[PDB]
Amino acid sequence: QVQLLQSGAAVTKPGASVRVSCEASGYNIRDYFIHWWRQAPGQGLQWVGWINPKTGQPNNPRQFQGRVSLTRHASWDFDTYSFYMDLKALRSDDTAVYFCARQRSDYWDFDVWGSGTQVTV
Amino acid sequence: DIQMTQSPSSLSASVGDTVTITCQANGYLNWYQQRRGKAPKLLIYDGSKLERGVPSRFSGRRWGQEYNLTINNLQPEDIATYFCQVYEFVVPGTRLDL
Amino acid sequence: LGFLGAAGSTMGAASMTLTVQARNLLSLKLTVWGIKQLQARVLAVERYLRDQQLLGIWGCSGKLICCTNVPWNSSWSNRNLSEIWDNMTWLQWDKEISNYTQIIYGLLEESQNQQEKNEQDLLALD
Amino acid sequence: LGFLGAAGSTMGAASMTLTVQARNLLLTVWGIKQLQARVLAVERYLRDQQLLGIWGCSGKLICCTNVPWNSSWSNRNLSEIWDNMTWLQWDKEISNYTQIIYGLLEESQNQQEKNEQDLLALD
Amino acid sequence: LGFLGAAGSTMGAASMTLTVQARNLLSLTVWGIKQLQARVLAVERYLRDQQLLGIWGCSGKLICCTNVPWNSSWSNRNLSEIWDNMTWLQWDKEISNYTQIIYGLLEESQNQQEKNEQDLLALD
Amino acid sequence: ENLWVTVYYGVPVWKDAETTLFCASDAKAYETEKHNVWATHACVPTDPNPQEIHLENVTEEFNMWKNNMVEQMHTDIISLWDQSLKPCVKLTPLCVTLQCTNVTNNITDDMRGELKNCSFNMTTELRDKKQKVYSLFYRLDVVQINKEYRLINCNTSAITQACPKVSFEPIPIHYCAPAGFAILKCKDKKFNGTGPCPSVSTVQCTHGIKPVVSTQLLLNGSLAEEEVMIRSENITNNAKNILVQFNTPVQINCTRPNNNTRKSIRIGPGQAFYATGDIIGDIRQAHCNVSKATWNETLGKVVKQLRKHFGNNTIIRFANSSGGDLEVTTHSFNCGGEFFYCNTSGLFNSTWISNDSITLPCRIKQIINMWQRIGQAMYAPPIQGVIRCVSNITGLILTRDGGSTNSTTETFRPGGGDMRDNWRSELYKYKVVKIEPLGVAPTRCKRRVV
Amino acid sequence: IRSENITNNAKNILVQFNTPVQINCTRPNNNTRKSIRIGPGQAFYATG
Amino acid sequence: INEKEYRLINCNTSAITQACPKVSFEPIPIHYCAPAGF
Amino acid sequence: NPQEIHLENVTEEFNMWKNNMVEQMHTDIISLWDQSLKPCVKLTPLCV
Ligand SMILES: *[C@@H]1O[C@H](CO)[C@@H](O[C@@H]2O[C@H](CO)[C@@H](O[C@@H]3O[C@H](CO[C@H]4O[C@H](CO[C@H]5O[C@H](CO)[C@@H](O)[C@H](O)[C@@H]5O)[C@@H](O)[C@H](O[C@H]5O[C@H](CO)[C@@H](O)[C@H](O)[C@@H]5O)[C@@H]4O)[C@@H](O)[C@H](O[C@H]4O[C@H](CO)[C@@H](O)[C@H](O)[C@@H]4O)[C@@H]3O)[C@H](O)[C@H]2NC(C)=O)[C@H](O)[C@H]1NC(C)=O
Ligand SMILES: *[C@@H]1O[C@H](CO)[C@@H](O[C@@H]2O[C@H](CO)[C@@H](O[C@@H]3O[C@H](CO[C@H]4O[C@H](CO)[C@@H](O)[C@H](O)[C@@H]4O)[C@@H](O)[C@H](O[C@H]4O[C@H](CO)[C@@H](O)[C@H](O)[C@@H]4O[C@H]4O[C@H](CO)[C@@H](O)[C@H](O)[C@@H]4O)[C@@H]3O)[C@H](O)[C@H]2NC(C)=O)[C@H](O)[C@H]1NC(C)=O
Ligand SMILES: *[C@@H]1O[C@H](CO)[C@@H](O[C@@H]2O[C@H](CO)[C@@H](O[C@@H]3O[C@H](CO[C@H]4O[C@H](CO)[C@@H](O)[C@H](O)[C@@H]4O)[C@@H](O)[C@H](O[C@H]4O[C@H](CO)[C@@H](O)[C@H](O)[C@@H]4O)[C@@H]3O)[C@H](O)[C@H]2NC(C)=O)[C@H](O)[C@H]1NC(C)=O
Ligand SMILES: *[C@@H]1O[C@H](CO)[C@@H](O[C@@H]2O[C@H](CO)[C@@H](O[C@@H]3O[C@H](CO)[C@@H](O)[C@H](O)[C@@H]3O)[C@H](O)[C@H]2NC(C)=O)[C@H](O)[C@H]1NC(C)=O
Ligand SMILES: *[C@@H]1O[C@H](CO)[C@@H](O[C@@H]2O[C@H](CO)[C@@H](O[C@@H]3O[C@H](CO)[C@@H](O)[C@H](O)[C@@H]3O)[C@H](O)[C@H]2NC(C)=O)[C@H](O)[C@H]1NC(C)=O
Ligand SMILES: *[C@@H]1O[C@H](CO)[C@@H](O[C@@H]2O[C@H](CO)[C@@H](O)[C@H](O)[C@H]2NC(C)=O)[C@H](O)[C@H]1NC(C)=O
Ligand SMILES: *[C@@H]1O[C@H](CO)[C@@H](O[C@@H]2O[C@H](CO)[C@@H](O)[C@H](O)[C@H]2NC(C)=O)[C@H](O)[C@H]1NC(C)=O
Ligand SMILES: *[C@@H]1O[C@H](CO)[C@@H](O[C@@H]2O[C@H](CO)[C@@H](O)[C@H](O)[C@H]2NC(C)=O)[C@H](O)[C@H]1NC(C)=O
Ligand SMILES: *[C@@H]1O[C@H](CO)[C@@H](O[C@@H]2O[C@H](CO)[C@@H](O)[C@H](O)[C@H]2NC(C)=O)[C@H](O)[C@H]1NC(C)=O
Ligand SMILES: *[C@@H]1O[C@H](CO)[C@@H](O[C@@H]2O[C@H](CO)[C@@H](O)[C@H](O)[C@H]2NC(C)=O)[C@H](O)[C@H]1NC(C)=O
Ligand SMILES: *[C@@H]1O[C@H](CO)[C@@H](O[C@@H]2O[C@H](CO)[C@@H](O)[C@H](O)[C@H]2NC(C)=O)[C@H](O)[C@H]1NC(C)=O
Ligand SMILES: *[C@@H]1O[C@H](CO)[C@@H](O[C@@H]2O[C@H](CO)[C@@H](O)[C@H](O)[C@H]2NC(C)=O)[C@H](O)[C@H]1NC(C)=O
Ligand SMILES: *[C@@H]1O[C@H](CO)[C@@H](O[C@@H]2O[C@H](CO)[C@@H](O)[C@H](O)[C@H]2NC(C)=O)[C@H](O)[C@H]1NC(C)=O
Ligand SMILES: *[C@@H]1O[C@H](CO)[C@@H](O[C@@H]2O[C@H](CO)[C@@H](O)[C@H](O)[C@H]2NC(C)=O)[C@H](O)[C@H]1NC(C)=O
Ligand SMILES: *[C@@H]1O[C@H](CO)[C@@H](O[C@@H]2O[C@H](CO)[C@@H](O)[C@H](O)[C@H]2NC(C)=O)[C@H](O)[C@H]1NC(C)=O
Ligand SMILES: *[C@@H]1O[C@H](CO)[C@@H](O)[C@H](O)[C@H]1NC(C)=O
Ligand SMILES: *[C@@H]1O[C@H](CO)[C@@H](O)[C@H](O)[C@H]1NC(C)=O
Ligand SMILES: *[C@@H]1O[C@H](CO)[C@@H](O)[C@H](O)[C@H]1NC(C)=O
Ligand SMILES: *[C@@H]1O[C@H](CO)[C@@H](O)[C@H](O)[C@H]1NC(C)=O
Repeated sequence: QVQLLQSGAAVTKPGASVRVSCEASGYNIRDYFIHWWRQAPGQGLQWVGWINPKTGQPNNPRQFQGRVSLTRHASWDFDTYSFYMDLKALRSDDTAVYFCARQRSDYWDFDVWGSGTQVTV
Repeated sequence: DIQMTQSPSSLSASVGDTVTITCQANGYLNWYQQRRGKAPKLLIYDGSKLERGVPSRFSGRRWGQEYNLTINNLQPEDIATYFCQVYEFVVPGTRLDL
Repeated sequence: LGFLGAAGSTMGAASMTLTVQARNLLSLKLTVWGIKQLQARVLAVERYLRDQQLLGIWGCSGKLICCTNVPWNSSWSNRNLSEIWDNMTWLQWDKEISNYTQIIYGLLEESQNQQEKNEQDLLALD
Repeated sequence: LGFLGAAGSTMGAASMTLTVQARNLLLTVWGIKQLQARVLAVERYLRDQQLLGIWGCSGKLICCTNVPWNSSWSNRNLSEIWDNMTWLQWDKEISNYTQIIYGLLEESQNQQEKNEQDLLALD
Repeated sequence: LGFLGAAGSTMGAASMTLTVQARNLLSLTVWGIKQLQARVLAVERYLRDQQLLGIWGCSGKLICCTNVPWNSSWSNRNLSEIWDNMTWLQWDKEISNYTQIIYGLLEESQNQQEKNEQDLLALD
Repeated sequence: ENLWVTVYYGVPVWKDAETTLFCASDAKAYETEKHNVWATHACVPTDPNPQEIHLENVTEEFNMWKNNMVEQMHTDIISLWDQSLKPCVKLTPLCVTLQCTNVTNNITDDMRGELKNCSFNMTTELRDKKQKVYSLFYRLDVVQINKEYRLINCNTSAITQACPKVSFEPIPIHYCAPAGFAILKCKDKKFNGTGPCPSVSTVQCTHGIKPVVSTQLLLNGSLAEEEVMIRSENITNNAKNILVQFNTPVQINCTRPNNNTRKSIRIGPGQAFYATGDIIGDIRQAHCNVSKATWNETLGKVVKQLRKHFGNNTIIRFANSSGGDLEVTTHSFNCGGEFFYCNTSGLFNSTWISNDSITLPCRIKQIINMWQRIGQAMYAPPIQGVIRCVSNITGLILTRDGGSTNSTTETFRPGGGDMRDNWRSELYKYKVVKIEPLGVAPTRCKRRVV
Repeated sequence: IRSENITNNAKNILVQFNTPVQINCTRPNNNTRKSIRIGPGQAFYATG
Repeated sequence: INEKEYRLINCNTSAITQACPKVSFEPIPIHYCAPAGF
Repeated sequence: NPQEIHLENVTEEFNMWKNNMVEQMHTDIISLWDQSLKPCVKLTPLCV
């Protein structure tokens, strides 16, 4: 099953750290970038970042610097992976759907996404 | 750099209408669609070819920075928001109505 | 002259270097470097030998220049032959006739060499 | 016009296909076997060409040696052979004598021909 | 009659065996590995000689006449003094420091030029 | 009168093609000692005259990041590494739990807890006996089991180590085309990684290239010929690594100031195991030095080049890495036969606007997982004595932060640690083609009638 | 019907059908599997 | 083992393996030949 | 029955101990010795 697993919705009081996650699926994870996206309700989708799972290496916009990080993990037999997004400073405008995506190509085709989750503050 | 714009707003078109939406951007363009409560879906990629499993009704065109997307014979199950995308920037969604 | 110096020459002028070009066409132990060298040596032989086979078919064996009598449809080129000899490199020429080479090879084999053998058989009757 | 189509015709008629027949002559376990196969093909090809070069018949599908043969090897009219036997059938008859023939080709005509050619060239 | 019997005779007499000597020029255990190396090497060397003959136009012959004069300094014997009394091996030793020169001469002084002349003849 | 097509041979023809590259090393000079990890026990010696010629009137297309010579290097180097790895002792006896303490010897106080002294009852030359032995370890190579510790990789594929005699010093390697194929090189000093090159030459073999391994900055590569170069497969794709090539060397000095000592034990017959000896003297951190001025001025030179791809007077900034696996979080290299990691973030603490030395802390881990691979692990042997290293920094592997607005205030970080792009910095200059001597053209002649 | 020699009872008789004969086969149990670690880095599997 | 316990003489040297019982060590003549062209 | 050929009027140097035929045998034999033993079971339990 090529589809990504997606963690459930959650709510916290403002200023809280928060974590969300996704999981590996039958495609070889090592060969593709993981991307995160977020969307405010009533608004167009916003890119959050990407991580190269082979190196554990995140890339984020200046806007989110020092607020978020991306991490990844894998089964000791390497048939699974986990991905996480951490935010250390919730604010009411951080309420958004959040989700994972796969960079299929160098044209950034995204033919798969996690269902996403709803983070609220 | 990124020059993206879009003009579709929303459309009221009737069922069975072939319809189109357009946008313009520097570089490669991918087209997507989304429905509330659901993940977005790829329709067109690399400025051209349809994503696999996209209905034959879907099509599009590229010239210069111009990009076109169309749906032949539009149907109510096809109502969705739509997008134009470049590696990071995304035009705000536009949508079908009827 | 160095190998491939002829690439700047006109096609007619390149003929002077054909011998030079031909000079290098041919030339645990389980350590991977040795394995790689072995494969390379075999491949080079295969390709070299293959060309020689074709020349023997064409009757042009033993020559860098040969003179077939086979006619060609003029449409294959847009230029007078003297124009061809001095207005292009052979690389350019290859592109000009890139889709006819299979045709040519079959013709060389049968239109002239198979037929000439038949003509020599007629002489062999005496 | 298929490969080996000459098997359906007399050996005299088989001459028409000789140009066809020559056309195709040229760390997993399979990779090892592949290598051996490639080498084998080269060896057989070269060995045959070597003989033709000795015989002076190189570069020709058909050649004309000056060596006479002892008719006892096959006492038939040439038309009685070429219009009847497949090349293979005739081959079976002449298979045994072939080493005789090869030695004759090498010396009775070609080694001495080359000597005579030089002698001619002296003048 | 035996292979390399010519080592016992003069260069002129050696001509008689040239065909003979030509006959055998071409014909996971480690021995199999070594065998493949031998097979490849033999082919490679055989072809190198053939390549030179093809350039020289000497292909298909054990004897090939050429148009190349040689500088007399390379040897100092009456022609009969070599052919009628020298083992070919001895002759190799005398010629051995000039062979590179000779090969270059063969390639172009006559063969590259002759091929051009052949085209010029066929031109008319 | 009508022309007839006829045969020619030895005509130059080029086709893009790929074949396996020849091994080569200069005069097999490695043969004087045994033995180099990549030269192995044998390679082909280089030609005494690796001649090249400029082609008259020729230009040629090149495609950096498309050439598969690089890919061959990727798997050839890996294969070589394993080839020397395979004939060695497994360390799986060392998965037994170890007791430890934070032993010191006049330790500086910024080194505290970086070393541990630990022990176990091992194995002995006879199955019926055990003995207690201890050795120093870097904290990085252990994890508390739940103080008691286990080697960090015991929940991963087995650790091995033997054959310390092999040299990990790089030796240049040259590659040569198979007969009937040829190496072409771009002669333009300013060439873009892709597209046609206005001047070309061809050569019997490539210039030698050392098997350098580093993860943030290129070391000991070729200098840019005239000016600092910046290249990307597509600059607007920020998933792509940004090549930076210096046109001058930058000296760097690196040391491991501690005197190092070594001991060995026998796990069983034939099973020697190297282990760290107790270290004599004051304990001090590994470090390196680079000039302040040189780093600054050459960084500004990079910026001047960088501006060529952006609107005038754009703001430019450098930054500390965004984190990830240690191999890219810090700069890493091997020197002296021992691995090093360092905090390079101080080098990136700058911003740029329109219009005498630095020292860096370092770390050592002896358990290594090569490249991105997780199927193998190895223990570096201890290196006796103080380590001294000197090298020239020749470039950077950089990445660019995504997003932002109005095409301004671009920022950068170290990244790109996949080894393939170290090799690309040297191989972008070359392509290989297939020679096809055969060809035809019309003639006024006909074969003679016979 | 083929054999090396039909009268030889040391030899197998081949039978080649000139038509297919369908067969369906199943393992009706719903199975699960457990990962096991034995050697370091050495997965092992066992039936759940 | 000490100055009695015993151990194989090579336990302080590289490990011992057993020859397989099924293959003879008897000499057999071996012949060699030239590669072609030699 | 290989065919020995006695040369007429020939002599040649045979410089013993410069021949590497011997050296090849030296390592050919050793290599075979290893190949025969590589399949064989290890005795390391006997260090008890
Ligand atoms: C990095 O990533 C970017 C992001 O995508 C990627 O994008 C390319 O960017 C480069 C340079 O910026 C482009 O190269 C040029 O693109 C021009 C636009 O191409 C299109 O327009 C064609 C018609 O153009 C004429 O008319 C228009 C106005 O109507 C006018 O703007 C133009 O200037 C021009 O006058 C059109 O034919 C073409 O589509 C055809 O061709 C493609 C095949 O390439 C095929 O798929 C289509 O179906 C169709 O048949 C297209 O829509 C173009 O004008 C320009 O042409 C000139 O320059 C080149 C050399 O620079 C000459 O060879 C040529 O004769 C002209 O002089 C040139 O091709 C490139 O096209 C972008 N990519 C795409 C997909 O469009 C970069 O490639 C990436 N770079 C790297 C290094 O990785
Ligand atoms: C960037 O590129 C530069 C330039 O190529 C490169 O610099 C050189 O790096 C190497 C590796 O770090 C350095 O090589 C070491 O140098 C020391 C000193 O050598 C000099 O002095 C000796 C006498 O001491 C002279 O004989 C010699 O010619 C030199 O002038 C050597 O001591 C090192 O060799 C030891 O290790 C070898 C195995 O790798 C052994 O074969 C050898 O016998 C030596 O071992 C001995 O000492 C050990 C303890 O110190 C001991 O444990 C052993 O048992 C044994 O007794 C080695 O060659 C070289 O000097 C650097 N050059 C300069 C200018 O500094 C960088 O390496 C490079 N960076 C990258 C990432 O590749
Ligand atoms: C790239 O560069 C950046 C900045 O230069 C680095 O980010 C900083 O890294 C340091 C060390 O990794 C961080 O500091 C450490 O934080 C730990 C916890 O801090 C939180 O909790 C404390 C109270 O416990 C609050 O005061 C503080 O605000 C935090 O909320 C501390 O536990 C650490 O202290 C311990 O270790 C230090 C030595 O390192 C000892 O001196 C102490 O006595 C104590 O034992 C320490 O302070 C710092 O917070 C990071 N910055 C940010 C913004 O997160 C990156 O690490 C670097 N990149 C990489 C890959 O390393
Ligand atoms: C090999 O096993 C080790 C543990 O023995 C694994 O490393 C540990 O992995 C977890 C998950 O990434 C880390 O957990 C984190 O720990 C901190 C502190 O306890 C806690 O704050 C976090 O919430 C989280 O649980 C743990 O720190 C890390 N240990 C170390 C030494 O880094 C490793 O993943 C294992 N490898 C395999 C292939 O499973
Ligand atoms: C990198 O260069 C730095 C200097 O830029 C070197 O640091 C210097 O190292 C020496 C040796 O550790 C220190 O010297 C000692 O200082 C004390 C007090 O001054 C004195 O008591 C000792 O006799 C001795 O001189 C020196 O202070 C230190 N400098 C600073 C700024 O800390 C370092 O050695 C260099 N590394 C390389 C590999 O050369
Ligand atoms: C995108 O498709 C639209 C139709 O959906 C095209 O619209 C025509 O565009 C041209 C140029 O602006 C006008 O001359 C026509 O009058 C437009 N038609 C209508 C219905 O308004 C447009 O040409 C398409 N673009 C591409 C590149 O093919
Ligand atoms: C030994 O070598 C000499 C010359 O090196 C050969 O001498 C010839 O012998 C024959 C018959 O005995 C005479 O007909 C010739 O006049 C001799 N001289 C020559 C040819 O120069 C002799 O044949 C060689 N022996 C063998 C067995 O080959
Ligand atoms: C060395 O072996 C001794 C036993 O000979 C181990 O000591 C026992 O260790 C376990 C685990 O800590 C305790 O349950 C026992 O009570 C200890 N015995 C005594 C006598 O204290 C020790 O663990 C061994 N060390 C190594 C590294 O395995
Ligand atoms: C460090 O870099 C410098 C400059 O690139 C190197 O010095 C050059 O060395 C080469 C070969 O020895 C000379 O041909 C150059 O002329 C030198 N440069 C100058 C400016 O004169 C130096 O060799 C490099 N370090 C090492 C260890 O190779
Ligand atoms: C690295 O360290 C070495 C020595 O610790 C430095 O080499 C000296 O450099 C100075 C400055 O040019 C010279 O005057 C000395 O003669 C050099 N020493 C020797 C023994 O040759 C080197 O400059 C340092 N590099 C950096 C970038 O700091
Ligand atoms: C590591 O710990 C061991 C014991 O746990 C220390 O071993 C002692 O070492 C000193 C000096 O080498 C000797 O005088 C003692 O006799 C040793 N004790 C035993 C029981 O063997 C060792 O010194 C420690 N090493 C470090 C660097 O702290
Ligand atoms: C790597 O470098 C960065 C700075 O370039 C270090 O960040 C420092 O963190 C320490 C401890 O939290 C503070 O004392 C410093 O003030 C920070 N630097 C600055 C400029 O503010 C980081 O800790 C370094 N990592 C290591 C392991 O040394
Ligand atoms: C590391 O330190 C040790 C000892 O602290 C040094 O060993 C000395 O070596 C010299 C010459 O080989 C001897 O004359 C001394 O007697 C040794 N010292 C002792 C205490 O025995 C060693 O040389 C140092 N490492 C380096 C690279 O210099
Ligand atoms: C094996 O089982 C399958 C299904 O269990 C049988 O497939 C049926 O085939 C017929 C003939 O086309 C269809 O009409 C049925 O609808 C199929 N069944 C199903 C459930 O799809 C098949 O015939 C069986 N074969 C044998 C030899 O028993
Ligand atoms: C094989 O076929 C048989 C019947 O043809 C299947 O058995 C039936 O099983 C169902 C439920 O298990 C019962 O309700 C029926 O009464 C059974 N049929 C008979 C004739 O007893 C069986 O499931 C098939 N198995 C497979 C693997 O195809
Ligand atoms: C081809 O001949 C035409 C005249 O027939 C002439 O105009 C042109 O220059 C010629 N080209 C060559 C290469 O001579
Ligand atoms: C088959 O043989 C007969 C005579 O033997 C002849 O009539 C016929 O042409 C042959 N067929 C072919 C295909 O050669
Ligand atoms: C060959 O001659 C024999 C009689 O000697 C005869 O039977 C056969 O028909 C002849 N073949 C030819 C083609 O005439
Ligand atoms: C060759 O000349 C030498 C003197 O140089 C002489 O002794 C011998 O008779 C000469 N041979 C010929 C055939 O004249």
